[PDB]
Amino acid sequence: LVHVASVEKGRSYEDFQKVYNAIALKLREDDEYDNYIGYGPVLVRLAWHISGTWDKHDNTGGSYGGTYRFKKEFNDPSNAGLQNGFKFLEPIHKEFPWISSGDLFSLGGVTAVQEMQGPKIPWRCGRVDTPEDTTPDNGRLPDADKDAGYVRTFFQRLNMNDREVVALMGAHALGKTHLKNSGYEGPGGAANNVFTNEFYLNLLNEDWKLEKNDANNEQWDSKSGYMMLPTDYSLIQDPKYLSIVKEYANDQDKFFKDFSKAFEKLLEDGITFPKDAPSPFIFKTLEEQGL
Ligand code: HEM
Repeated sequence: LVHVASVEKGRSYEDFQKVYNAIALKLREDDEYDNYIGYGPVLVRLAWHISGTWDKHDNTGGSYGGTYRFKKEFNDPSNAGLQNGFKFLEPIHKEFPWISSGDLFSLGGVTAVQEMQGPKIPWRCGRVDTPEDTTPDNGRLPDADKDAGYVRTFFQRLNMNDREVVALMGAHALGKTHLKNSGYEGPGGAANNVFTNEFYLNLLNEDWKLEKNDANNEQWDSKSGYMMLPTDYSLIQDPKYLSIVKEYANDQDKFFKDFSKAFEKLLEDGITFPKDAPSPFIFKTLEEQGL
């Protein structure tokens, strides 16, 4: 496969900035979801799960085809709970029927991070919806019950190296795990709907205790009321990953700069951009626009 980026016919920066402004205004408004966490966390988890099916060996999966819209990917056990992020974005797709599904699912993630006080993420338009038979089979998304060796081997299929993997995993400060979705339960820190380096600081400063939860799965619990997954806890058990965790814990700006670069790379894997294509757009936040 080659997947060439094609701009939605006739659309420019200001059209996309209107879809972003509409996702951000609805984030402001539906602030009660999941005990007042808001939809920001499930929207960046939707943007990474539609991108994480990519396989570098044959160019299949990835964000291009917007295939989550199909039953097979939608009903994938690893995608339980993302139906909430889909339902949120659906009125917005009726308001802007011209934007592709992959472009909308991925911009939902960019909007959520920037509106949660994260770094600016450059975003590129051009994904094209593809047929139901291009939909990737289930089982390409990662297990939580595993170690640092599995994590490194997994992220190599998306050719993400160590620093990219540690920066990307910093998004687990956001939101929480839910027992009925994944068999895990609990938050990862205090500020779980503001984007900060808190995941790293909690992983270095809490007194973590291994326990089984109500689903019979193990997780790392702390006195404070926080939890970490086995794969999260892996980042301080591996010596290469641990020097990077310490770097981000001492420097949130370096974390922002590296998360920005890696999240964009994750959203654009498997897509060729012609050089006639527009440069990546930097969207303004509501606040920047006075809205
Ligand atoms: C080895 C990698 C990863 C594994 C095994 C993993 C696993 C999980 C699991 C089990 C949950 C809880 C789901 C639930 O019960 O609702 C979760 C939540 C979440 N994940 Fe990951 N994750 C990984 C990588 C990432 C990456 C790379 C991102 C983002 C760049 C990400 C973002 C999120 C977000 C934001 C949540 C919170 C969702 C919410 O509050 O509803 N994860 N993850």
